Amino acid sequence: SPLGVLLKMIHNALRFIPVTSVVLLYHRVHPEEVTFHLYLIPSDCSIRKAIDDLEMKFQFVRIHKPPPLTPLYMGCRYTVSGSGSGMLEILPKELELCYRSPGEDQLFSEFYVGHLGSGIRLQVKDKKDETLVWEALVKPGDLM
Amino acid sequence: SPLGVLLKMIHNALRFIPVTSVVLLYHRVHPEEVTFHLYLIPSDCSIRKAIDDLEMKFQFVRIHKPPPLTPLYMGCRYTVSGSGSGMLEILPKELELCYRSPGEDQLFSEFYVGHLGSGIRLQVKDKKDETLVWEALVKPGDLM
Amino acid sequence: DDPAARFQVQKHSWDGLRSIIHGSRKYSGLIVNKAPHDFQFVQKTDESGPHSHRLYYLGMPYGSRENSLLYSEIPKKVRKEALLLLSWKQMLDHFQATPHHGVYSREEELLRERKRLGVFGITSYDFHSESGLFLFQASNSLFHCRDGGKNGFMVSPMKPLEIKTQCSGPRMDPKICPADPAFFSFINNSDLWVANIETGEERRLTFCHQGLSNVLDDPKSAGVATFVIQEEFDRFTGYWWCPTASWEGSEGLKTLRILYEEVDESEVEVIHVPSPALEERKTDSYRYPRTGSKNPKIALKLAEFQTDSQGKIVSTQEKELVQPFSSLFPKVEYIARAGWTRDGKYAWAMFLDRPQQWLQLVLLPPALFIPSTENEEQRLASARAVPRNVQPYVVYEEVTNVWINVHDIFYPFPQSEGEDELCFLRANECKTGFCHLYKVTAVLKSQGYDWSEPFSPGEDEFKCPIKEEIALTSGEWEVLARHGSKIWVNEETKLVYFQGTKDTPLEHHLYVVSYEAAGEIVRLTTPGFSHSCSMSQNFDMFVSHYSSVSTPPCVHVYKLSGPDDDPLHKQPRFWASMMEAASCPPDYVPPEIFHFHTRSDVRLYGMIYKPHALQPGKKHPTVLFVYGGPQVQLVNNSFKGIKYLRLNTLASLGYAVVVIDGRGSCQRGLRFEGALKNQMGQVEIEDQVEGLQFVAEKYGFIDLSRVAIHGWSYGGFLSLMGLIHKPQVFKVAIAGAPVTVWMAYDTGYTERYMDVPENNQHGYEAGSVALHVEKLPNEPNRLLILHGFLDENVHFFHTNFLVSQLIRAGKPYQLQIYPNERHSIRCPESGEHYEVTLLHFLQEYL
Amino acid sequence: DDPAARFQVQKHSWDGLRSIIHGSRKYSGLIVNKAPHDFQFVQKTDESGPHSHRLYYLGMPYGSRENSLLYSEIPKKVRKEALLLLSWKQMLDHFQATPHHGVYSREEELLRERKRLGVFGITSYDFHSESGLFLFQASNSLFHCRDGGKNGFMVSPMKPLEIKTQCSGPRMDPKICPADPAFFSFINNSDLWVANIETGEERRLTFCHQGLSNVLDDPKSAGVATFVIQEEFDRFTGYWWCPTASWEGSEGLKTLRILYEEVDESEVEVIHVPSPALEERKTDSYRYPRTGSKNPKIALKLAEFQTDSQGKIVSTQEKELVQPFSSLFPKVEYIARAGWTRDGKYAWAMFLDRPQQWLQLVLLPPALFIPSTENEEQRLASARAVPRNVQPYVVYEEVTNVWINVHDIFYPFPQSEGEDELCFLRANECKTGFCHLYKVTAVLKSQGYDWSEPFSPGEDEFKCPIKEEIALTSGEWEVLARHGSKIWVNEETKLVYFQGTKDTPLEHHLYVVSYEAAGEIVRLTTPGFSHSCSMSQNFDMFVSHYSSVSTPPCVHVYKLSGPDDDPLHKQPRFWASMMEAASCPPDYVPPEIFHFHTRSDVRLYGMIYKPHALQPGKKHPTVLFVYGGPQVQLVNNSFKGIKYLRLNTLASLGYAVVVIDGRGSCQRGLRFEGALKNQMGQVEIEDQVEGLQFVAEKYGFIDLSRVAIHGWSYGGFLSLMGLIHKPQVFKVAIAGAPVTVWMAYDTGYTERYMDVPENNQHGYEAGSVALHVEKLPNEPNRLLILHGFLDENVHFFHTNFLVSQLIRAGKPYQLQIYPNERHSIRCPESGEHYEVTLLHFLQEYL
Repeated sequence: SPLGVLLKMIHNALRFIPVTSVVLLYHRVHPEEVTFHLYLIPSDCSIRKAIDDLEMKFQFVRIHKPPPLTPLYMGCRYTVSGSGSGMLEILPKELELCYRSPGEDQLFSEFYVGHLGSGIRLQVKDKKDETLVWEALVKPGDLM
Repeated sequence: SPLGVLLKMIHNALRFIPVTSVVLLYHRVHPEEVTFHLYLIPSDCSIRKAIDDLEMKFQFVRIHKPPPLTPLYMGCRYTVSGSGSGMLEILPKELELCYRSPGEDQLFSEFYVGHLGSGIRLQVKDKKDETLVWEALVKPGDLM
Repeated sequence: DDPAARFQVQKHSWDGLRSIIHGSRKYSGLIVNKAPHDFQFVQKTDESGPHSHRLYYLGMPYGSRENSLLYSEIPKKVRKEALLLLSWKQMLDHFQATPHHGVYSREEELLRERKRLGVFGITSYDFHSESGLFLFQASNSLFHCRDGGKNGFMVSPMKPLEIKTQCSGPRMDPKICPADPAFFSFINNSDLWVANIETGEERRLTFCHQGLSNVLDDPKSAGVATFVIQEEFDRFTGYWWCPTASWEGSEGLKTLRILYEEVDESEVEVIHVPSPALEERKTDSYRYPRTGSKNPKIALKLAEFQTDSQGKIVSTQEKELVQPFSSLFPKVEYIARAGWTRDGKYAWAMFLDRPQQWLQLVLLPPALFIPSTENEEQRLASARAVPRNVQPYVVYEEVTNVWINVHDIFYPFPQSEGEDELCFLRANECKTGFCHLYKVTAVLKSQGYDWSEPFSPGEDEFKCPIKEEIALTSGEWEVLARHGSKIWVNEETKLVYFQGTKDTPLEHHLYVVSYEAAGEIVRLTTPGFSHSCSMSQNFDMFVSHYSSVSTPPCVHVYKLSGPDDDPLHKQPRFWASMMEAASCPPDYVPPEIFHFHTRSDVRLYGMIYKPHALQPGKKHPTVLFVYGGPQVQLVNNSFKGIKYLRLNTLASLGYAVVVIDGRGSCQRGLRFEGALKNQMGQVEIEDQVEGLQFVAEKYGFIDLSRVAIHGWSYGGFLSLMGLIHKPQVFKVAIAGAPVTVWMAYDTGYTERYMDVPENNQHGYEAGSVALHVEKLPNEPNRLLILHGFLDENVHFFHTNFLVSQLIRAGKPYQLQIYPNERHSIRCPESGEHYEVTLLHFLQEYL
Repeated sequence: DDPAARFQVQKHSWDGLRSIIHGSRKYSGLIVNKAPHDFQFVQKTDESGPHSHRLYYLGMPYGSRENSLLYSEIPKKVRKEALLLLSWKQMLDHFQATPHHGVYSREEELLRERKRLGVFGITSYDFHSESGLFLFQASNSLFHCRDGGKNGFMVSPMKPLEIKTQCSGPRMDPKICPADPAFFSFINNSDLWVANIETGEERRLTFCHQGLSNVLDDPKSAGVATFVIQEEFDRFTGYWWCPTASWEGSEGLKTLRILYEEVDESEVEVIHVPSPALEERKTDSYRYPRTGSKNPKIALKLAEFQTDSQGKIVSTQEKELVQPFSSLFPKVEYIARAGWTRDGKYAWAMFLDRPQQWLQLVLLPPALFIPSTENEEQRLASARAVPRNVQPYVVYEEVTNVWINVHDIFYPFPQSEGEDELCFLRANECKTGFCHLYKVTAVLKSQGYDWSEPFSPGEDEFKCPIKEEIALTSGEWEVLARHGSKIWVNEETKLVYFQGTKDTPLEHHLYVVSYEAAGEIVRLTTPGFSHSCSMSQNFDMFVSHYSSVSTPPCVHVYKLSGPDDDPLHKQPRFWASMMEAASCPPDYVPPEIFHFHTRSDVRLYGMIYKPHALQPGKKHPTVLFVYGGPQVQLVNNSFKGIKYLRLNTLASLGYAVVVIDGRGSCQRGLRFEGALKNQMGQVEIEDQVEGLQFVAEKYGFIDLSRVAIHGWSYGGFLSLMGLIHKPQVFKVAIAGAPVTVWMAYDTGYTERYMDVPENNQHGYEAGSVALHVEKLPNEPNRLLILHGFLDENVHFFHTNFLVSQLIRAGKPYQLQIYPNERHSIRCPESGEHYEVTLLHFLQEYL
């Protein structure tokens, strides 16, 4: 027994949910029906151009989106909600930060909207206390 | 999962527990000193005559033995206190009322006081709640 | 709403609460009695003595603690209008039936956990009529005695003779051979042995247990009922003596067969559970079949042997079926029950499949079993030797859409009249929806089989067609089959005595009917009570241990009497009484039975304990005690004091105690029981909630704002489901021993009321409460989890995984462990702590 | 007294308490940094470039999460009066060293549990200066790289070369051979392997393990540190490379010895502990020796092998001592430490006694180890072949009446002057009561032994007489030896750099002294801080990772600089800074250190966290956080913000937090530590109560009626001892992971602080808190037991047995389980629940 202390919570996990906010909301518009992807994967910045040019090569178009107010963590699970979630088709409503390599492909969340109208409000809360961590809505004036 | 009702509480306490105090109080006037044997055995009626015959041919005497009002619950050891314990010798204190067949000598408490004088107090109580199970003082009047 | 009209429970100290539980204990000891049971009538056949019979039974006199074999003397003539209370004479002379402080073997304490035998002493005995042999197990060693066969009866008690052995270990499950009472048999080290009382000669018969290492490395047992069979199909023996003696005739020898179940539990998942000896910190391995995992590989086998007039087991022989069991009988997962026809012609067995919607009774004639040897040419040799005609007859085949409850009623008649075409009795719940007796006559039409080549059976391969299936009972009630009830078939008068719920669902009454025609169903018991009965083998007189919701249990001895030409209308007249009705304690108020109708307009029954010193106007905190699961009926007209005194203690502190049997609870038929099929955990709470709102409307002392839901096994699982899916009504939830993840629970239960996880993914995710932990309250002190640490039925993992998912979801709880108690809190000190913790938790946080 | 003059803590909701813990966590992501460690200085050897050295170290840069190998470039000159912050250049190119969600092997998780190393990534690395080889264990398999050996210093990050294997399982404990950097070695499946990086050639060397079954049946391991050694003697390796190469002289073959530890764990008791996979519901066997039980039977052994010029394992050879180890060295229960002399001549080993009072250092020359074969004639053959002169030399023999703390400082010198009489440095606490360095010269005079016959050595049979024992330091302070501190011996300038507490026990400072003459002790670190230091191998510059109670930890690089004629007065001048002090929280108050005297006038130190927003006059509730046990000092002049942030959270809610270094703690010498000898629990709590009395008198906000005592591991044990023996002062007691029965704990700790069960009987019953459960309070809500279920160190049994005895004594409690956490709460979710449970429990019941 040499001091089996609790050691608090290191939570060595910050400043990366901003740079995985920018990969969120991948939209594909060949007809006016639009489909969407979401990605949340930590610990590096060389993942960003690989996944960005990946969805560029696989025909998903960019938009700048709000970073989280406080960055999230890995080893833990988060929920995806909002006006477009539930009403329009979100099959992975559960997301989770877990590290995968810069080169390799990722878990997504497929989200169809169809004729989106003028806006789709979306949310990523945490599954711990459902604090409103992340906020957005997409704009057809920024669609391709 | 066939419903353990779990009422339990089967102490099954015997009305023999008053006359287990009667086995209690064996003393021997062989030397100048006087000493005692203490027995508390339920779950057989023959233990009375068995330990009676055994300890009178082992040269001991029977005393008054006031009975506990409560037939005592089985499965719990009972402690020994009083003016006797702590001044003059008592070799074990606590008594667990456990069964043995009447043909065997049981666990007993051995109690040496030397000269007797005005008497000295022995008490049997519970360790579970510290309520009075038994209480008396020895006689200088029930001797040879 | 009104704090001047909301009853406040007096906040007692912890020592105060102990003082209350002890005052319950003192009165409680008198209330509990451990009523006499396992009755055995023997006639006296004297016609000049005083006593007509001798009734033998188990009981504790109360002079001592452990229950022992006793007897009463039933006279030829009672003085009328003056009740005879029987003397309880002792067979044995006050010896210890169990060792000091209740130490057993680990397999004995496990068997007493499966049978739920809380009482100490001679728990079960075996009896042989003609020899008058009483073979029982006392203090981990077999004993025997004899009383009135070729010898005479007694008036003094004797010494129970011990059976000397060279075997090291306990000798479990002893049975006298009915064909030869000088021979008996037992299980030792999960292998079948056989002995002889007077000569002392013992003899092993099976060799499946090498005894080499741990049970992870020695997986074959023989004559042993496994876990899932012991704990969900209520079968505890796995071997059955042949009741008759056949003569193969070498020169004078006599065969004696035994049917047994060989079990090869190698491919079944092993789990470690902590041992009772906490100091050692070691576990015990347990071959525990998880839901979805594969069951033990079962098989039936004949262990025969041959003996002589001198009384020695000369020959012996293992036999096994001509094809392997799994191939000769596909879709057979569990052997529910087995035995023999009384003439000895066939060995019967109830098989049952993995969905548990397909049960079939089969007869296996002994010639179907060839000898067993590793030599494949001897095997082919006796495959040639078995006759072409002989055949297993799948006699009966129950198929259902809900689930098959194992009904152990099966009375094969002698079939020597009309020498084919077996006629038997059989309880059948799947046909009409309710467990009803039938007389069924099948036709044993053998087509001729070459047993040397291996064939694949078809779907109705050995299935004999039915000649006729006359229905002896019908209605909206059931014939009691499970939980060790039985029928009694007098073949001389041609009557079948059964138990049933025909008068009302809340009461078990003894009925009789003829199996020639369903003329009328004659009740042999007084209404307003519920009865557990037991007949003489001469069918002239019975015992009934009966009770009501108000009166404690009494045990009265009745005598069937009337003109012999009309046996169906024989009047049961009270002859004598054995154990008269005990004293209800002065603080004990018997509870009130009610009923109500749901929104589906089905009638649910319920109990309520009213708050003692009730004040009109005052609203009270309500403890919804709950089990709500199958094979258990909480609400019935029967004494709720010896097993539910805690509910009265709550009432005596001022808590309303409500008890509801919603849909799923048994003795109300299959369609009622089947409302939980593939949604178990989901519908019960609506029935419980509706029961609260009805009792709230009916009686005016139910405070909806302060509702506690307390449960222990499935009840604890429901209490947690209550707090999840009905949070606004249930204030707190004392969940004891809860089943938190269904995927972890064993096959026999779960695979029957839901099914395999590949089939019911939505039902498992919606029913496993530990996967729904996010909906538990954010408020603290609303959830108390109780669990026995050494549990083998609802393993500690369930509470552990719940606490795990509570941690991950960030939700508070409270928790109490009972480190030495398996599934029921057995030790009275630990039970007292459980009760003072329950009272304290309600006192403070409800 | 005055209920209007006592502070009532604001009762927050559960979600509120989570909001508070999360707001603490919002900057604990800032305050934890995992400051760099395991520094290796290498010169640039340029004399014209810009950078003088390259410092290699481990670190998490917070551009990434897992810690990684890094380096800094230390320049030749710096613009003075303007500080240089060293960049954290990443040595490797951003790969990850943990699998997904932290999944490791069970042996890796056990070893990390042992060192309590909570951070992820590359745990620790091994380095070889000359080749510039970095061999480390990252992710799935071993890796290596090089930087500036015969090759050059890279500027970009490189790729880590993987070490391929045909072996299965993890490759634990890897080390480079110093004599040949191409060769390395590791443990796999508890046997010693060796490989070569460039060719890939592997070779097993030991065959004490077979992998036939579980560890209950495969009991012999080799080259691995056992449980009690890992968790009480802080040795994590059981093999030591020979640092020099000898030449067998067959043709050209270079021999390479390895000293390893054979371990026969057959007789040591086995305990089952639940696996991390709760779903599987199985346990793991653990060879865990209780007090009085048999420890593993140990032995030292030489594993040699011979290689060609091209680097192929030509020959291999197991070797063993000429007589058995147990017979040559009686009373030797544990090998605390071992290694080799620098020249390679002798292999040294520190033995230790069963009672840990008879430590003795011994040298074992490699010729004492014959080859090991079953052929007893080859064995006798080489017993004659061993020379008469070679002999184990018991060089040093520490004997005490209290206990020997294992001091790993032992620096033998080259003995090139007068080639007998080994001169070494040795830390010796038992002599003066305090750990001080000494230079000791023992004369190695061999008497000559016949190793053919087996004899029993006497009491001090190999004990060499001491030539001289100059004491290089003396005083009432001690030299750090335990907890991975070390000395650095510059033999060129004849100085020895050590760490010590010469100023004060609250700080660790780097001191230097000459071993030529015990002269003047020069402090190199600034006072008013506490320092963890690490020198260059060239002794020209060091790092100090330092902190204070007020300032967070920084990591500064100092440079010894001055006239070389007097190197002892070389002034450490601040050269560059690596890591600066981080931003303290906005709502962090530094705690105040104090001291006081006992009634025996023994000086105890203590901490206090004052209540935030204190209003003078009011009395606040006080949480006495406690550890109190040996080998741990809670109070020192170091940053308490990272490990004791919850204490600040308590303060921020309004609780006074008191921390007292009771007697028996470390850093303060043997006489101080030894007041708990055979009386664990009986003196520490009295000192804690005394501290509370002192802080209550000094500061005016300590409510004595509202005192909580919270502790973990050993500390909880004291919290329960507090509630038993001082019940009127401690209102509540939050006992986390308590050691409730000493008789169940392991040998290494207990057999030292107390004695063997037969020896100190009253000490075990007085100290085993679970046997004094009757004195726990009758009141509820005064005792909260926390325990990690999967614990390997303080097993769940301890809490289980406590709860058992609480049940038997009828005493209430509360309990919280952490089903996934082993001994330290490691998962952040479980730690957040632990803290909100602690705040809630204090809020409601304190």
